[PDB]
Amino acid sequence: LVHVASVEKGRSYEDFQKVYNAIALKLREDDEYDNYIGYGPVLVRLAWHISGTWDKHDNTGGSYGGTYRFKKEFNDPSNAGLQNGFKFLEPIHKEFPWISSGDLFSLGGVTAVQEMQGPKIPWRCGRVDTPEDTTPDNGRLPDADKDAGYVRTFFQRLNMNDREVVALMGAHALGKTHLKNSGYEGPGGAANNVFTNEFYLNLLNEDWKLEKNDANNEQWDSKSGYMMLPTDYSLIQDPKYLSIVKEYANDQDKFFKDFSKAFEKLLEDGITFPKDAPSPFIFKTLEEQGL
Ligand code: HEM
Repeated sequence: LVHVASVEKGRSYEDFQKVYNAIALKLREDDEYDNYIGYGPVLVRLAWHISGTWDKHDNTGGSYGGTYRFKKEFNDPSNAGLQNGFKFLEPIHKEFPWISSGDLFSLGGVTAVQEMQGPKIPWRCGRVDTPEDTTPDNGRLPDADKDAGYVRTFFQRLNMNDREVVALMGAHALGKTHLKNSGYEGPGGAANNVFTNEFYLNLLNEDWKLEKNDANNEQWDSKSGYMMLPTDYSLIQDPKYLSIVKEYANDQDKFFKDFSKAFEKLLEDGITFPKDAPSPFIFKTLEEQGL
């Protein structure tokens, strides 16, 4: 496969900035979801799960085809709970029927991070919806019950190296795990709907205790009321990953700069951009626009 980026016919920066402004205004408004966490966390988890099916060996999966819209990917056990992020974005797709599904699912993630006080993420338009038979089979998304060796081997299929993997995993400060979705339960820190380096600081400063939860799965619990997954806890058990965790814990700006670069790379894997294509757009936040 080659997947060439094609701009939605006739659309420019200001059209996309209107879809972003509409996702951000609805984030402001539906602030009660999941005990007042808001939809920001499930929207960046939707943007990474539609991108994480990519396989570098044959160019299949990835964000291009917007295939989550199909039953097979939608009903994938690893995608339980993302139906909430889909339902949120659906009125917005009726308001802007011209934007592709992959472009909308991925911009939902960019909007959520920037509106949660994260770094600016450059975003590129051009994904094209593809047929139901291009939909990737289930089982390409990662297990939580595993170690640092599995994590490194997994992220190599998306050719993400160590620093990219540690920066990307910093998004687990956001939101929480839910027992009925994944068999895990609990938050990862205090500020779980503001984007900060808190995941790293909690992983270095809490007194973590291994326990089984109500689903019979193990997780790392702390006195404070926080939890970490086995794969999260892996980042301080591996010596290469641990020097990077310490770097981000001492420097949130370096974390922002590296998360920005890696999240964009994750959203654009498997897509060729012609050089006639527009440069990546930097969207303004509501606040920047006075809205
Ligand atoms: C080895 C990698 C990863 C594994 C095994 C993993 C696993 C999980 C699991 C089990 C949950 C809880 C789901 C639930 O019960 O609702 C979760 C939540 C979440 N994940 Fe990951 N994750 C990984 C990588 C990432 C990456 C790379 C991102 C983002 C760049 C990400 C973002 C999120 C977000 C934001 C949540 C919170 C969702 C919410 O509050 O509803 N994860 N993850």
